[PDB]
Amino acid sequence: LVHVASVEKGRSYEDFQKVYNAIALKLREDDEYDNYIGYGPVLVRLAWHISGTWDKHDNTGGSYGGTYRFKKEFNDPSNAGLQNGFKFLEPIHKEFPWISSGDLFSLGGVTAVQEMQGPKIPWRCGRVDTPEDTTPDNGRLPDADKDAGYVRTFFQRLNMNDREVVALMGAHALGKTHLKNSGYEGPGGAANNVFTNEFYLNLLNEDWKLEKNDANNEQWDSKSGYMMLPTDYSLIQDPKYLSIVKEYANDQDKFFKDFSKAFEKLLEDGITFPKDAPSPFIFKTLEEQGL
Ligand code: HEM
Repeated sequence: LVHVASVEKGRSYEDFQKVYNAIALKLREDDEYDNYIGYGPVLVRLAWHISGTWDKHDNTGGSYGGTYRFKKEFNDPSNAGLQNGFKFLEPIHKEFPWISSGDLFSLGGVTAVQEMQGPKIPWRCGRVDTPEDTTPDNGRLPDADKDAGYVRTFFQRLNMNDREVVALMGAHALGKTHLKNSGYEGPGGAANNVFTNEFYLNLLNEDWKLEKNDANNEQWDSKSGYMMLPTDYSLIQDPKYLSIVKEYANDQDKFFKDFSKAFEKLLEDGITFPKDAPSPFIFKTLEEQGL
């Protein structure tokens, strides 16, 4: 496969900035979801799960085809709970029927991070919806019950190296795990709907205790009321990953700069951009626009 980026016919920066402004205004408004966490966390988890099916060996999966819209990917056990992020974005797709599904699912993630006080993420338009038979089979998304060796081997299929993997995993400060979705339960820190380096600081400063939860799965619990997954806890058990965790814990700006670069790379894997294509757009936040 080659997947060439094609701009939605006739659309420019200001059209996309209107879809972003509409996702951000609805984030402001539906602030009660999941005990007042808001939809920001499930929207960046939707943007990474539609991108994480990519396989570098044959160019299949990835964000291009917007295939989550199909039953097979939608009903994938690893995608339980993302139906909430889909339902949120659906009125917005009726308001802007011209934007592709992959472009909308991925911009939902960019909007959520920037509106949660994260770094600016450059975003590129051009994904094209593809047929139901291009939909990737289930089982390409990662297990939580595993170690640092599995994590490194997994992220190599998306050719993400160590620093990219540690920066990307910093998004687990956001939101929480839910027992009925994944068999895990609990938050990862205090500020779980503001984007900060808190995941790293909690992983270095809490007194973590291994326990089984109500689903019979193990997780790392702390006195404070926080939890970490086995794969999260892996980042301080591996010596290469641990020097990077310490770097981000001492420097949130370096974390922002590296998360920005890696999240964009994750959203654009498997897509060729012609050089006639527009440069990546930097969207303004509501606040920047006075809205
Ligand atoms: C080895 C990698 C990863 C594994 C095994 C993993 C696993 C999980 C699991 C089990 C949950 C809880 C789901 C639930 O019960 O609702 C979760 C939540 C979440 N994940 Fe990951 N994750 C990984 C990588 C990432 C990456 C790379 C991102 C983002 C760049 C990400 C973002 C999120 C977000 C934001 C949540 C919170 C969702 C919410 O509050 O509803 N994860 N993850």
